[PDB]
Amino acid sequence: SEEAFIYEAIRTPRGKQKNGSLHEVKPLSLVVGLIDELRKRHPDLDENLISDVILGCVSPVGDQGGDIARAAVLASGMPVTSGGVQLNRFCASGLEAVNTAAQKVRSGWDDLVLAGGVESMSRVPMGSDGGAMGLDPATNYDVMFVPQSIGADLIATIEGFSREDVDAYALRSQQKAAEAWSGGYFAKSVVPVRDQNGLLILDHDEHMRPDTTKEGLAKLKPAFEGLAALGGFDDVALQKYHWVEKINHVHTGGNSSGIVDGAALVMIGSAAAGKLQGLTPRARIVATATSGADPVIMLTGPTPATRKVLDRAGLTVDDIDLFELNEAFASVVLKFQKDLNIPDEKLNVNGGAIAMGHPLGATGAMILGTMVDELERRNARRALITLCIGGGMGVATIIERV
Amino acid sequence: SEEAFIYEAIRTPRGKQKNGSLHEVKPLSLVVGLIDELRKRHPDLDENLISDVILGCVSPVGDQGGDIARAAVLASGMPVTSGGVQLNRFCASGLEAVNTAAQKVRSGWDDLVLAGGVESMSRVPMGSDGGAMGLDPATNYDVMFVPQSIGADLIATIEGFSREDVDAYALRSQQKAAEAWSGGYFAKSVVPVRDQNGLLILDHDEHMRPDTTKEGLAKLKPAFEGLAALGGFDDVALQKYHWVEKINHVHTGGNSSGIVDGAALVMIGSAAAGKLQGLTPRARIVATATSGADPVIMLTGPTPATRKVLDRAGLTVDDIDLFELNEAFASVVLKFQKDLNIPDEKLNVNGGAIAMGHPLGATGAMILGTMVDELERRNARRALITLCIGGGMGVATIIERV
Amino acid sequence: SSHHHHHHSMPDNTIQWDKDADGIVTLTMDDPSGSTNVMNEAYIESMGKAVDRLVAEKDSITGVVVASAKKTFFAGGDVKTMIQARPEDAGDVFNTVETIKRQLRTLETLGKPVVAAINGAALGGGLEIALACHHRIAADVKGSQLGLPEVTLGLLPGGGGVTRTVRMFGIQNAFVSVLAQGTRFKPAKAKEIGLVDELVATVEELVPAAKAWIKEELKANPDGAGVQPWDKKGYKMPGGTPSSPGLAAILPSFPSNLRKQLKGAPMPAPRAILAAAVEGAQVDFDTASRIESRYFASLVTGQVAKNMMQAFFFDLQAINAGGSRPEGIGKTPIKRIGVLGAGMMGAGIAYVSAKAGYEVVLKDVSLEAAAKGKGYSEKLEAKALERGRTTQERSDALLARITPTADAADFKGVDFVIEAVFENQELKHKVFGEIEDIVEPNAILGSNTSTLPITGLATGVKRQEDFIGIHFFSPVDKMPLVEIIKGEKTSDEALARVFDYTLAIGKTPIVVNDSRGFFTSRVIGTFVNEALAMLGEGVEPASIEQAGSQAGYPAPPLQLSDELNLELMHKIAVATRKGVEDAGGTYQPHPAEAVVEKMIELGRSGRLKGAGFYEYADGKRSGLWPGLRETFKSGSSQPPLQDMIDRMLFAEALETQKCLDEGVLTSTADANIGSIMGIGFPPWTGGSAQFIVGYSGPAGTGKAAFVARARELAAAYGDRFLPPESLLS
Ligand SMILES: CC(C)(COP(=O)(O)OP(=O)(O)OC[C@H]1O[C@@H](n2cnc3c(N)ncnc32)[C@H](O)[C@@H]1OP(=O)(O)O)[C@@H](O)C(=O)NCCC(=O)NCCS
Ligand SMILES: CC(C)(COP(=O)(O)OP(=O)(O)OC[C@H]1O[C@@H](n2cnc3c(N)ncnc32)[C@H](O)[C@@H]1OP(=O)(O)O)[C@@H](O)C(=O)NCCC(=O)NCCS
Ligand SMILES: CC(C)(COP(=O)(O)OP(=O)(O)OC[C@H]1O[C@@H](n2cnc3c(N)ncnc32)[C@H](O)[C@@H]1OP(=O)(O)O)[C@@H](O)C(=O)NCCC(=O)NCCS
Ligand SMILES: CC(C)(COP(=O)(O)OP(=O)(O)OC[C@H]1O[C@@H](n2cnc3c(N)ncnc32)[C@H](O)[C@@H]1OP(=O)(O)O)[C@@H](O)C(=O)NCCC(=O)NCCS
Ligand SMILES: Nc1ncnc2c1ncn2[C@@H]1O[C@H](COP(=O)(O)OP(=O)(O)O)[C@@H](O)[C@H]1O
Repeated sequence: SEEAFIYEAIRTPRGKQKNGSLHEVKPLSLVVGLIDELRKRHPDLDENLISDVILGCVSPVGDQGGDIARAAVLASGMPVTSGGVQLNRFCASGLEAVNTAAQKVRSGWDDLVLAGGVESMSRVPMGSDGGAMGLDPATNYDVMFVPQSIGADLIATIEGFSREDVDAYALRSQQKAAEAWSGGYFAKSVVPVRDQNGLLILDHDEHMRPDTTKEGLAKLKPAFEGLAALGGFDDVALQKYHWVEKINHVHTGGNSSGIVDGAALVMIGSAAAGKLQGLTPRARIVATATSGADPVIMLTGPTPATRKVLDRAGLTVDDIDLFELNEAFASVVLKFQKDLNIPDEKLNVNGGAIAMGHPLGATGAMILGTMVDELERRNARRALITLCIGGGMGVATIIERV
Repeated sequence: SEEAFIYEAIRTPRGKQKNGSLHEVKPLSLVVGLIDELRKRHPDLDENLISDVILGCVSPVGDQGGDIARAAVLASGMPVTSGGVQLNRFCASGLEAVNTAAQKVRSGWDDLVLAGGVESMSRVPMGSDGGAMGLDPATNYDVMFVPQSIGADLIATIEGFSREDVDAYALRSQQKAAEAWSGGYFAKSVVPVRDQNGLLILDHDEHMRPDTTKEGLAKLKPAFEGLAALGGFDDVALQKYHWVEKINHVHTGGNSSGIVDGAALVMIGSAAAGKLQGLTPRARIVATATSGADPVIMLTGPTPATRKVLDRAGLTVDDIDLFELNEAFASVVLKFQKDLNIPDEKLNVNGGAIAMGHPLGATGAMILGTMVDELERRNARRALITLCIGGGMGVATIIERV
Repeated sequence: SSHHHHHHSMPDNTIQWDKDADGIVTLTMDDPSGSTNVMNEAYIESMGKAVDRLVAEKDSITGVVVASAKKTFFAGGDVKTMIQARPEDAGDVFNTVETIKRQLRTLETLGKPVVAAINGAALGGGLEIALACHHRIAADVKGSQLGLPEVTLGLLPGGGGVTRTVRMFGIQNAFVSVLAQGTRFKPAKAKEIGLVDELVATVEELVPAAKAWIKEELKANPDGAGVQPWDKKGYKMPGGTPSSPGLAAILPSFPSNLRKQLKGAPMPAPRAILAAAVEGAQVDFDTASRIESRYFASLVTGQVAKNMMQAFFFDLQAINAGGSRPEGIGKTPIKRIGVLGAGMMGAGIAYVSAKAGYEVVLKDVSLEAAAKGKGYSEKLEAKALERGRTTQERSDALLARITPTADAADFKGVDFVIEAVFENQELKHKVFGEIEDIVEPNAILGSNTSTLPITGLATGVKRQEDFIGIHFFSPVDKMPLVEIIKGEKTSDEALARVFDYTLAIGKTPIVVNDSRGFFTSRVIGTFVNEALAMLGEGVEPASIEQAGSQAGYPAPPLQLSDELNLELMHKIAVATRKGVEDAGGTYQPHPAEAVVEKMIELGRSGRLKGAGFYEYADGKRSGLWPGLRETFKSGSSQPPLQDMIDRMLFAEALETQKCLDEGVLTSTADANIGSIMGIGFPPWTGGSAQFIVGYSGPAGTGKAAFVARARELAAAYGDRFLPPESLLS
C-alpha cells in the first residue's frame, strides 16, 4: 500500500585495520555520532514517531553485542519507544536492515524507521562470534564450508579472469574512488568522526591508495594461497567443482575488499511520515529481493538476486542508470558484470570496497547512500544495489530518485 | 496490503538448565528438527518458494553464532535461495521474527517465510555475547543500567504486589500448564526432540513443577537480593525512582521465568502461497506494534505496545478472546493485568514461562503458536501476544483464527 | 611524533645530564623556577631534549636513572596552568599530554633498564614518570608520599597513570584504591601494594642502588632488560581483559557500584577514570594511552575540575600558609588541656587532643559521666586495635593522657581550656567562672559553642583577651575543621595560639568574626530548613533525601535533622524571633519552623529521643517514619529533582555570600574549605562560595548563570532565593 522513501542516508568514514584512526572508537559511538548528525539536520524532528532502529552487524559480540541498536537508542537519548534490533545476514546486513525497514513501512505497521549497520572490524575481528558452519565438524563437513576468498579465486578460475584482469578492476576502483572524493561527491554523506572534546579523529576513507599503479598491484602476493594449503579448502571446493583441475589464486590485498571500521545510517519512512515532520524525500525504494547460489562459491548470490528484483519491479538492465555491487572481491564484480552484460560506465561509478573498505554490517547501507547521492548528482532515475553474501546468499534493491 | 497467514507453528519441548535433557543437543539441531517436522507435514511442498528464514537469538555467539538461520537452511538441505537471517530484540526476538516475516509478506516482496527462534541457554548462557550497555562504563553510567530482576522487584514495590501475590500467579501458571499437558493441548505443536538414530531425547517441558504448593513457594529465598547488593543496582534504580524508599525483593526462582533450551518455527505466507502449496491457513496476522517504557524498569514495555496494536487493528480489550503475555516475572503479568483490566480467565490460559520456561530467542514464537492452537481448540477468534523486553522495549501481535 | 611542544619558530632547562663510564645516564630533575618539579613548559622541553639525546646516543648508553635534586621527587602537573584550560583549549591540552606521554613511552622502550630514584614525594605526574621506569627505588625518608591524587582535584592520571596501573594491577585493583580515591601512600606501603619495588634508608643510597640494579639486571636477564611486562608477547593482564569471561561477569557492576558510592553526585572524574581504565584495557598500550588523553582533556576543560583545583589546592594552601593567621606572632607550646563537659562533643575533643600527644583533663558534673566520655575514646581505640592501625603500647599511652574527673581542682596547671557544655550563656558563664582562677594566667579559654556569640560569653571571665571561640564538629574524631571565632575583645595573639593548636591536632582552621550562628551553623541551618520546607510543601520524604544525596552531601538532610536535635533547632528559631520583636520588627518565619514544631508536637524531635523523621530501633536507622506521609500529605507536591537539589545548594551559597558581605568571613578560601570541611558542602562545587562563580546548569556557567537560576528559584519557591546586591553587576 504505502511507499517507503529514503529521507536521509549518511555514513562514517572508514578507518584502516592496522594503525586505524577509528580503532580507539567504540562501535556504539560510530552509530551515536550518526544519530546526532540526523538531529543536526532536523532539530525539530519528533523522534517519538521513530518506531524502530534496525542495525546490521555480522559480529554481534563484545563491543557489538547486546543489541547495539537498542544501545544506540538509549545512549543517544532517543525515545525509549524507538525500539532497536540487531540483525545479521552476513555482508548484506546493512542492506537487509534498510530492506526490512522499507517492508515495515509498506506493511503500514511502522511509520519512521532508522536503518543501517555498524562493524568495527579492528576491535571485533571477523569470526569472533563463532558459528556452527565452521566450529561444528558435523555441519562443516556437510555444507562443504569454504572461506569466501577461495570461492572468489574459483570464480576467476572458472570465468577465465586473470591476475591482470582483477588487478585492472582494482585500479579502476582506486581511481574512481579518488575522483569521487576530490570531486566533492561524498562531502555531505560522509560525517567526520570526532571525540568527546570535539577533536577530529577521521574525516576521509583511510584505506584508499589513490596513487595505485598497475605495476604495484602486480608485485603483491596471493593472500589466500596459504589459507588454501593449511586447511585443504582448495581440495574441498574442487570436490564439488570436479571439472576444475586447479584454482588460480589471483586475489591479493590490492584487489580484495579492505578490512575497515565504519557505520552507516538511513532514515526510511512513509510519505505521511515525511510530510508530518517536514522531510523532503530523496529516493523511493522500488523493490527488494532475496535469493542465493551455491554455498561453496558463496559469492554468486548477486546474479539471481538482481534478476529477481528486476523482474518484480517490472524492469530490465536497460532501465537501470547505475549499478552498485559491493567489491568484496574483484572476480565477484567481474562475474556480475559479465552475467548481466552491465555497461562498464554504469558499474560502481564512485569506487568500492577495494579502495574504501568493507565494514561488514555497514557496507549495505553505505553503498545504498552512495547511489542516493549519485542519482541526485547525475540527475538519473534508477539504481540497483546488490551484495554477495556468505553462505551463498544474495540481496538486491532498486531505488528511484524523487 | 497483502494479508499474512500462519500455516504452521510448532516448537520443541523446553529442557531445563541443570541436568537438562537438551544440553547435549546443539541449537542448530533443534532448528533442523523443526524444519524436518515441517517436511513431514507437507512432503510435497516446493521449498524453493521459501524466501527467507528469520530466527531470533539473544546470545548469537558460539553454537548460536555465524547466522544460525543460514546454518539451519544449509544443514537441513533447504534450497540455497531460502536466505537465512538472525535478529536480536532481546525477549521479543521470537515474536519480532514472526512480525518481520509477516511484514515481509505484506510488502509483497516475499511470498513464504519461515520465522521463529532458538536459544540453548544451558550451552550459551545469557550475556555470553557481551554488550556495550553493560560492559562499557561510559554508557553503563549514562544510561542507568539495572538488570531485569530489580525492575521486576521494583514493579511489585510501586504497584503494591506482595510476595504472596506473585507466588499466587506462579501457582496458577504451574496449574494451567499442567492442565494443558493433561488435556492434550500441546500434543500437536510440541515436536519431541530425537537424536540422529531416532531415539527420544525429550518430549515434555521438563521445567514444570506441577505439584507446586503455596507453602513451597513461600519457603524460597529472594534470588535477586545478592545481585542488587553486590552491584548496587538497587541504589541506581532508586536514584531515578527517588520517591520510592526501598525495593521489596519478592521474586524468587519459583515466580520467575526459567532458564531452558528450546526452539520454535512459524511458517508465514501470503494467501496465494498457501493455495499453490496446499497449505491450510490457521490464523491471520491482524496487526503488530513496537513501543516501550522506562529502561530502568525495563519490564513496563508490554503495556504501551498492546495499546498501540489495539488502536492499529481498530479493537478494544473486550474484542480480544485470549491474552498471552510472557511470564518473565510474576509482577510483570500482574501490572499488565492491572493496567488494562485483563480478565483473569483470558490471561495465559495454558500457563507460561514460570512453569514451562523462557528460551529467550524462541519464547515469542512459542507463545504465538500456543495461541494459534488455543484459539482453534476453544473455537475463538482473536488473541493478543506480547512480551516484556530488556532495555525497556515492547512488542505486541494480534492474530485472528481462520 | 616529536618529543617537543613546538615544531616551528625559549624555556629554561630543568634536567641535568650525566653519563658515567659504565654507560649509565643520570637525569637529575632540578627546576630552577621553584622549590618543586612540575610539568610546566620547561620540564616538557627539558625532558624532550634528554629523551632525544638518549635516542641519539643509544649505542653508548647502557641504562638510565631518573632522579631529583629537591626534597620531593616530582609534584606532578602545573595546577596553575591546568586551572586556566578552557573548552576551546581541548586541542592544546590533548597535544600536551600526548607529548608528555610520548617522552615517557620512548624512555620506557629504549631497550635499556630505567630506574626511578624516588627521593621524596612523587605525586600525580611525578609517579607517572616513575611508572614509566622499569624499576622504582624509594627512600624511606620522613614526609615522603607516593600516589596519583588527580581525582581529588577533579582530574585523572593523564600522563600514563591510568594506563600503566591497569597494566600492572588490572582494572579492579588499580581503580579501587590508587585511581578512584587518589590516596597517598608512605614508601613502605607503596612497596607493599606494588607501586615501588625497593626501599633504602637514606636518599644518598638511591643512585648507587639504582646503578647497581641496572648492572645486575643487564646480567641476570639481558633479554628482558628495559622491557615492561606488558611489552612482552605473553603478557596477561591481572584479573583479565574486559573480554575475559571472569571479568566480563562482574564488569557490569562497576559503574553501578561507583554510582552507588557517589550517590548520584555530579562528580565526573571517577566516571572518566573508570571509562578510560576499561576502554584502555581493550586495546594496545599506545591506543589505550590516547584514550586516556581524551578523557583527561574532557575533565581539565570542565568546570568541576576548576572548582576542586581551586578549593583543594589553592584555597587549602592559602589556609595552611597562615592566610587567616594575623601578622607575626611567636609560638606558645601547650602543656596541658582541660575539656569541660563529657558529652559527645567534649569527649571528642579529649580524644583528638590526646591523639596528638597532649595531656587532657576531662571534667563533668560527676565522675560517672566523665568516665562515659573517656569510654568514647576507649571504644575508638578498641576498634583501632582490631583494624591494626594503632599499637597497644600507643593506645595505652593515648588513653593515659585522658584523666576523667569531676572536681574543678584538677584543672590546676591547665594552660588551654575548651568548654563543651550545654548551649546556655549563663551556664557557660558559670562553668568558666569556677575555673578562670584555678588555671594558669596566660591560659587560652575556648568555647565550643554553636550559636551563642563569643563576645557575650567572654563577659563571664576576667581576662577578655584570652577568650576565643573554638568550634568543633560532631563527631570530632573524623571532622577536620575547627571554626575559630574572634570576639570583640579577642586579641590577635590568642587567634594565633588556637591557629597553631588546630595545626597540631591535624585539622584545618578558618577565622570568623563574631555573630549569631557564626558561619557553619548559620549556613547549615539554611540547608536543613530548605528540606523541612519541602516536606511541609508535601514533597515525598524519599525524594527529599535522594535530592540531598544526589547533590553531593555526605548525609541526607532529614537524616541530618535528626542528628541535630529538633529541640535545638527550635531554640534557635525562638532567639531569631525574640530578637526581631524586641526591636519592634515583624519576624518572618521560615517555612521549616512549622515542620519543626509539628514534629515536636508529635514527640518526634530527633535521634536523641529515638524518634524523628526516621525510626530508630536498637540504635540504628530503620527507615523513614511511615506516618510522615499522612502528617504532611506527601506526594501532593512533585517538583523536579534538580529544583530540590538547587534549593539546598543555593540556600547555602547565598547565605555564604551574606556572611561575606556582613564581614563574618574575610576570605573566600575560608568560606569554601569551611563549608566543605565543616558542614559537608559537596566537594565538586569547590565550596559554597565557589559554587556561585562556578555554577553550571541549563542556564549556563558563571556568576551570571547563578543569578538567573537563583531568580528562577525565587519566582517558584520563595523570595529568599533572591540574589544579594553584591552578586549583581
Ligand atoms: C586481502 C587481505 C588478506 C589483505 O590483508 P593484509 O595483508 O593485512 O592487507 P594490507 O593491505 O594491510 O597489506 C597488503 C600488502 O599489499 C600492499 N597493498 C595493498 N593494497 C595495495 C595497493 N592498492 N597498491 C599497492 N600495494 C598495496 C600493502 O601495502 C601490503 O604490503 P606489505 O605486505 O609490504 O605491507 C584482507 O584484506 C582480507 O582478507 N580481505 C578480504 C575480505 C574478506 O575475506 N572477508 C570480508 C567479507 S567479503
Ligand atoms: C530466578 C533464577 C535466578 C533462579 O535460579 P536458580 O536458583 O538456578 O533456579 P532454581 O529453579 O534452581 O530455583 C532455586 C530453588 O527453587 C526451587 N523451586 C523453583 N521453582 C519452584 C516451585 N515452583 N516450587 C517449589 N520449589 C521451586 C528449586 O527446586 C530450587 O531448589 P534448590 O535451592 O534446592 O535448588 C533464574 O531462573 C533467573 O534468573 N530467571 C529469571 C529470568 C532472568 O533473570 N533472565 C531471563 C530473561 S527475563
Ligand atoms: C609537593 C607537595 C607534595 C609537598 O609540597 P611542600 O614541599 O610542602 O611545599 P608547598 O606545599 O609549600 O609548595 C611549595 C611550592 O610548590 C608549588 N607546587 C607544589 N605542587 C605543585 C603543583 N602540582 N603544581 C604547581 N605548583 C605546585 C606550590 O604552589 C608552591 O609554590 P610557591 O611556594 O611559589 O607558592 C605538595 O605541594 C602537594 O600536595 N602537591 C600536589 C601534587 C598533586 O596532587 N598533583 C596533582 C596533579 S598531577
Ligand atoms: C592485594 C595485595 C596488594 C595485598 O595482598 P595481601 O598482602 O595478601 O593482603 P591485604 O590486602 O590484606 O594486605 C593489606 C593491605 O592491602 C592493601 N590492599 C588490598 N587490596 C588493595 C587494592 N586493590 N589496591 C591497593 N591496596 C590494596 C590495603 O590497603 C592494606 O594496606 P594496610 O595493610 O596498610 O591496611 C597483594 O595481593 C599484591 O601485592 N598484589 C595484588 C595486585 C596488586 O598489586 N594490587 C595493588 C594495586 S596498588
Ligand atoms: N516524579 C514523581 N514524584 C513523586 N511521585 C511520583 C513521581 N512519578 C510518579 N509518581 C507516583 O506514581 C504514580 C504513577 O506515576 P507514573 O506517571 O505512572 O510514573 P511513571 O510514568 O514513572 O511510571 C503517581 O500517582 C505518583 O504518586
